[PDB]
Amino acid sequence: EVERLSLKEFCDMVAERKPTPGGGAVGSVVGAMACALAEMVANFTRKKKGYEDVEPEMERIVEAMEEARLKLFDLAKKDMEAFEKVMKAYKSSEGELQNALKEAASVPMDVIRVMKDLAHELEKLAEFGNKNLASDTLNAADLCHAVFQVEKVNVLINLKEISDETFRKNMLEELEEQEAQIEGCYQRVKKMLEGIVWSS
Amino acid sequence: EVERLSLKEFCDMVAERKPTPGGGAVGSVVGAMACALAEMVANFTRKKKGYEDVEPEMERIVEAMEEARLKLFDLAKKDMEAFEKVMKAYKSSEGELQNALKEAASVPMDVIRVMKDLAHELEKLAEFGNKNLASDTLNAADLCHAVFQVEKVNVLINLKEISDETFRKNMLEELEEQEAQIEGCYQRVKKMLEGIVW
Repeated sequence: EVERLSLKEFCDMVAERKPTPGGGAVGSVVGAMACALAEMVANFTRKKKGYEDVEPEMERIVEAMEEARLKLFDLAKKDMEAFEKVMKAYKSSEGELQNALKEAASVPMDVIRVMKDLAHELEKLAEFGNKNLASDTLNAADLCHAVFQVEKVNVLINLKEISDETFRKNMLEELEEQEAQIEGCYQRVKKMLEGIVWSS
Repeated sequence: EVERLSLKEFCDMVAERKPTPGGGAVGSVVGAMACALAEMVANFTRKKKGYEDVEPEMERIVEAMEEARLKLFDLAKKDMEAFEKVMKAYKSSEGELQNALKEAASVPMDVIRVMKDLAHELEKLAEFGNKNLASDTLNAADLCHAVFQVEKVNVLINLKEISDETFRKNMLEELEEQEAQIEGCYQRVKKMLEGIVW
């Protein structure tokens, strides 16, 4: 579905006077690209002398980043579907709407979980990955973090419409935790890698 | 060229054991998508009652965001070309290499300047744009900011290799200005829009 879109196409659609692909969707797509950088760094670390005792770990990441893209591309589709379903219920019962709102809120939540995974891998890559691609790792950390920010906003815009208090308190809780994991990894990756910007 | 690639394609290539599309290139693509959000918000503000006296301004942003994307997609291509040229010069003269390094460092610098433009528009949209699309504006700002961070790294990784001091002090100087303009807009956009979250 979504991956088969060209970059110009996907953009034009975001740009369009339609609400179909919104921020959340874009976030997933960005996340997917961030996973690709992590995959690149992992690839450039396997089959490399000096990094052979972390090769098991590198092939493991490659495989995870492959699977994360598939998830993220799926979550972009869901985000657009979820939005249709909510909008196509603003005028139906409060039973159906409340439930649609829940599903919709779950989508960015899920994107964030993938981001939590990406962050943890970027931490492993910062530390054990190929030193000459630190830039690409850092780049991926910066995008990772933004995606998290994007999706957090999308999680909260949805929550505020949901009347079920416990569902809100829960999701908010999960959000809080994913945030901490992601911030932590992010800051560590930045701290570990900031020097590449001046040291050759 | 680049825009005609599918999302799966572009990704697979980043992921691939090749250095052709690197962070810098991703950054541009991301920036392009961020520009598209800004466009979306602008579109959803024109032809809207209550916002008619900012319509001239909204159509102006739509146009600018359209042109930004063309720039960004070009800069993505350049980044890959600039990297090839640099690598295919590691082993040639220090004349050729130094010059290749400068060109290469200009690419993300240029992407940054686009981001600076994006930031300024996001400031306009946060203020005058359609209130129910604030989320999209904010999302774009966060991406904008990240792209700047992506590209700054790529500007500096190149500079550090460039022996020409004045070129370095200049670039660094520009970089700091663009950073400040981007930060300022960013913070302002956040400050103005953070409240939509509750």
